[PDB]
Amino acid sequence: ALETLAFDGRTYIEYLNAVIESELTNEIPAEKALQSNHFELSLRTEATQGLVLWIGKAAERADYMALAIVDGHLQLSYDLGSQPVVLRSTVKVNTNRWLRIRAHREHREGSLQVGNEAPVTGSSPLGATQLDTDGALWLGGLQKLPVGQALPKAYGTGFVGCLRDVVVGHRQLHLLEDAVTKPELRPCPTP
Amino acid sequence: ALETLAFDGRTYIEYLNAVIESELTNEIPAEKALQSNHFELSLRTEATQGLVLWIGKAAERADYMALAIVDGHLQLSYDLGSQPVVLRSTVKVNTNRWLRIRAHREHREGSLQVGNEAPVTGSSPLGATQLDTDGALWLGGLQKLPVGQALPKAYGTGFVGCLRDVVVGHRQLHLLEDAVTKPELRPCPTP
Amino acid sequence: YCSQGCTFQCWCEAGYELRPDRRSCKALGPEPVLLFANRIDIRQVLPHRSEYTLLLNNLENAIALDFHHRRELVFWSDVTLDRILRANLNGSNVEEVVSTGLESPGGLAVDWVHDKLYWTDSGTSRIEVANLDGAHRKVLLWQSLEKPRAIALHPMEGTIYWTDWGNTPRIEASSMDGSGRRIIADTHLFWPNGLTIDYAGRRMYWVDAKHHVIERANLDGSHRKAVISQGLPHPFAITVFEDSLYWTDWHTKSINSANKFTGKNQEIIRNKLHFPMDIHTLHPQRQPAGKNRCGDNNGGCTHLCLPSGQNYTCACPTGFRKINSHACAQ
Amino acid sequence: CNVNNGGCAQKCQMIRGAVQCTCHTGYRLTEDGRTCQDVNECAEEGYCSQGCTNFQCWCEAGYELRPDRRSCKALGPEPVLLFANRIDIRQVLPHRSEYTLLLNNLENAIALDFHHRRELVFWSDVTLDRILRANLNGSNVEEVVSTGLESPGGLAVDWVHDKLYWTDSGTSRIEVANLDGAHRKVLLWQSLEKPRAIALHPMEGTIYWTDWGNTPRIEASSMDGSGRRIIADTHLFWPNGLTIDYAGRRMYWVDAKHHVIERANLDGSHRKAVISQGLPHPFAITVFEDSLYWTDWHTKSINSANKFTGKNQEIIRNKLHFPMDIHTLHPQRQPAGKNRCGDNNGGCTHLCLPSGQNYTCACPTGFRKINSHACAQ
Ligand SMILES: [Ca+2]
Ligand SMILES: [Ca+2]
Repeated sequence: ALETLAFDGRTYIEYLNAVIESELTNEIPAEKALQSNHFELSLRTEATQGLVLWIGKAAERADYMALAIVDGHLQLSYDLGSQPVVLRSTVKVNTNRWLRIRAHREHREGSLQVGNEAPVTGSSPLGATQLDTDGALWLGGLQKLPVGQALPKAYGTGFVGCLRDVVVGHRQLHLLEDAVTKPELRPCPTP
Repeated sequence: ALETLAFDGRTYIEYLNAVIESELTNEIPAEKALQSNHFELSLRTEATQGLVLWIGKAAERADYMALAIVDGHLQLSYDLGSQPVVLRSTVKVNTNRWLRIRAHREHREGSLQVGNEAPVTGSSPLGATQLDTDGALWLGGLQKLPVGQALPKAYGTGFVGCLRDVVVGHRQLHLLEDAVTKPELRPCPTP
Repeated sequence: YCSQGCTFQCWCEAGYELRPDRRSCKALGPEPVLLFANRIDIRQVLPHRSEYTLLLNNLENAIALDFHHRRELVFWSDVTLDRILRANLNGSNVEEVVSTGLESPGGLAVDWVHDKLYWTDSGTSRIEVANLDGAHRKVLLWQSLEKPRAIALHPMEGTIYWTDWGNTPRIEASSMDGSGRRIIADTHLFWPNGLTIDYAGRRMYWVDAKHHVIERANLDGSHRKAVISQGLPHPFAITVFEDSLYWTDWHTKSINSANKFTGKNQEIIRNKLHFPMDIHTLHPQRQPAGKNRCGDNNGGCTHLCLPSGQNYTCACPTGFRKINSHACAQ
Repeated sequence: CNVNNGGCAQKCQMIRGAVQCTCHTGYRLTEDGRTCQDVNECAEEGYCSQGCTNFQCWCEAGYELRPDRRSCKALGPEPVLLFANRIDIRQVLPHRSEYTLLLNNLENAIALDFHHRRELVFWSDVTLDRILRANLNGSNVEEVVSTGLESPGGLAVDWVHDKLYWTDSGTSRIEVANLDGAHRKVLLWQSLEKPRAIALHPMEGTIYWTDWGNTPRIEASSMDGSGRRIIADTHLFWPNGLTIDYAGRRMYWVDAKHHVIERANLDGSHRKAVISQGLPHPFAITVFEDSLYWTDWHTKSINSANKFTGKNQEIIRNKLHFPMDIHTLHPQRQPAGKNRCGDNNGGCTHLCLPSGQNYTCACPTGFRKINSHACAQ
């Protein structure tokens, strides 16, 4: 176990979202188009700017939801086939003190709050309810990979960062000891 | 907090599962119609019959989802509009050893895992996907409340056992301080 | 402070007549009745009475309402059923008018001049129009819209009004077709739940449930003064009549009144309500006469015309294509 | 005896009272006294390609007695295995350093089947929720079913009555339509849990299907939905594959939780397990001549074996990206029986579905029947 293992920042990891490992279930394997999400992901930063987590898959107009630090405030975005919607939190994320985050999208309607701030809710444009995932989101950042083109200058960051306590769907991620594609081994040099 | 709870088959608790906080969200008030259910809980009992957990308005045919021990096995039954289904755990529950229960429902499809068994899965009959509910949630059974005509017989036996670590969706439940209708602050005696 | 018009001397207008005081402007015709929704019912109340009148009953979740004084109709939305219905104001002959396509049909307004029904859906993020029969249905605005709630019409002025209580908090107006999309107020807003036009006063009033204000602004949104700034824990819907403002409040679960200009004479026209929702003044002068832009004439190109500017513009349903300003075709 | 067994056939006992003959307990025949012939008839075992009589090893209609006067070669071209591989569909000639691709860039191609004498392949994509058709060529793909599916588990082509059936383990139904997908009618609905495999018998107007739901079950119905019956509910957990030996007047099926490949008569009696090993997670079964072919999700391979011995076990393609449904592409794998509808007044009004020994008229979704011949919306 590792109930707290943190990050390098030169560490950029595509964790494993979800599968139907038929092998056990004997269900037919499938990349499920989603409509249900959620978590309780804490955070610490100093960077008033940058990107955090992108869910789904990468290709030109390949469905997504994403989170990024925009102007110090924090906006969650997504597109489903009909134009993308943005959900910005009312929190300066610079603290370096520790902040907890929650965000959820039930089909069209999204939701996101930083801390105890009232839940900012939104809606995807009508005529597209599908999000299209592999069942392995990306996190932290990447190299030469920001796809398609729907990116303000916050979605550019290979964000060297330190967080904690990530959740996917209803099930908790054991941080690194069962990390998916593990880049580095070390907890945070914490404030 | 208060961390475990003791049920005499005569203690029935209400909480507030899923509401519309109009006072706070400025949203028009309505019944939450839910696509999804998830909940975890530890349970320890000697009874081989009893209703443990109940989600839904307590009314006639009104959508519900309930967990009851029947003939020494656990089982999940929910009804959405179309006929219900029942998911019978391949597990014996009358062993007075703490057992972890998992139930989840995305639209029509449901599952249930008792301990480390293989999840008994199923689909409710085609036609109804929303658990239509005031957002009432009842622990231990119900008092002079087994609603309308619907149910299998053991759903009137009061619990008679013990619970702890109750999760409702993504929210971990505060047993005593979240009770909305509370009998008595009684912590669970471990044998 | 002279009711409707001065120049030392006061003046009344249209169907009004200066009271034995020569400042006050009483409306002609029948007694104004306050019409409103209640989630479960639709009810009628008399501003200064205990009075109580159950108009429609077995209803699931009735939020927005409006009427057609002539033609004697009453429309209303339902947020759980996701329908917009109408009835014989009689209270009889109830019938489905907008079936598929709804989520949270918040706003609903009737254009008694051009016989059009307009509504907003804050789940759909769009405003829509239609025939009174519920046919000829067409979406109107979808651009930029977040959470539209209140919707007001000026059939004479051929304009439409609304409130958006999404992340960009707005009170907007456009012409009844969708042109001239303007900001009436975008500042010091957060929860603009209500909005009403006082034609005879040539002003617009709205309500902010976060800011605890009933605001008055000229129709261009200039000269914006808050009129009432207290006793507003959570107001939802508003309506003007004569000198008074009527609104529903979810906290006080009640219909409150007060003075348009002063904000004095604050009153609880009715306490103990289930869940006050949309409210209107039911009265002739609330549906003042106005020239049909499509009158003794081409009543709607092929299907339905939309009073834009002056020159009404032609309009095609969802799925249909224009082909001209005389012609509509799928 | 021992002088009188000088010539007393086989088993002599100059006991009894003075000379009495018998045989070793298989040659049993006793004609007239001193002689002892042979006992066959058949029934018990005797698995020569086709069968014995009074001694016979004759290949059936569409087979030639090969140079071992036992096994048969199917008359027609050399047959191919066609199988769905998820990201595409492929076929292979069994036992060859070859295997050809067919349709490319599919999404999740799970279940397939083919109309031989119409150059047609059908398949169902579980991630697009569609059931498509394409010319056997591999060309002009046409969506044949486009709504109403969740998990299109199985495909079924009645090559004889030109009808396409399928099983949605997401809706728990079995539905039938025209080869173009028209005239869509939901065929079976009740007590269906997780219906997978489907197999037909046009000759007998009969369906067969698996259900690995909570009551796992091999069931059967008359083409039209009437005449339902349990084949097996004993000893099943994951009944994945099902296939008919139309020649062998038998049905072979595969349970991936028991790791068996059992076999039975078309009523289900006389069910022997046939293969009990090398079965980590088989998915789809198929027969032809004397051989069983299956796919396995664990090994990721096409497998095969003797339909009788179970020995002869074999790997065909290894390394398949994820083998699903498999099938023998061969004319005798689709024998032309009598058309129960005949001229298309038999064609009814909408659907002519074979029932019992005759057939019936049936109506697509929406349509009430009037006077058994005719449907109305
Ligand atoms: Ca889409
Ligand atoms: Ca429902």
